[PDB]
Amino acid sequence: GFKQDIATLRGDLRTYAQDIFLAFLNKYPDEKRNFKNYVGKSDQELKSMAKFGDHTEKVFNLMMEVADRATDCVPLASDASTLVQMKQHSGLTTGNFEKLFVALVEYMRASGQSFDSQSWDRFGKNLVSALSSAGMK
Ligand code: HEM
Ligand SMILES: Cc1ccc(O)cc1
Repeated sequence: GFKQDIATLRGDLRTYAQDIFLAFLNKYPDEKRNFKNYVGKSDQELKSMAKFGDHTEKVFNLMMEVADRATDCVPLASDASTLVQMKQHSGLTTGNFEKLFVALVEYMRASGQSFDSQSWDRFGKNLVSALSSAGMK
């Protein structure tokens, strides 16, 4: 289930992180409004950009930590407040996070692997509820 999915994603995190984030940017092209350096670049070109690989993996690194600390797919309030208060997130609303978790769950449901797609769906909704509670618009 959810806990095994964290271990599976962590066992190949750079490539899962990049392919899920590319799924998100391709599904929601207007979301490049917060990613000006990613515009006018194919999937392969983005993969060759040092900060694309590094930033994307660091994001999924912390995402996996937030999931690991969660209970029944409900993140800690402290993790939610970190995500609201990060200066890198100053621009964001909960909608940005919903769209990311929509792309993550579609990625898992298209995988041949037995991802607990439903647990990840609840996690993204629970995370959006916690982000809202912690003061994200
Ligand atoms: C659970 C979800 C998320 C986690 C755990 C997370 C975590 C992080 C982390 C660790 C960084 C620092 C990266 C670095 O400096 O190497 C970061 C930066 C950033 N995050 Fe998030 N993030 C999440 C969701 C989002 C979403 C949905 C958006 C926008 C749609 C977003 C936009 C950004 C931006 C714009 C930066 C800074 C620019 C960049 O690193 O390219 N984040 N985030
Ligand atoms: C979600 C994300 C991915 C990459 C990045 O550079 C910033 C944010």
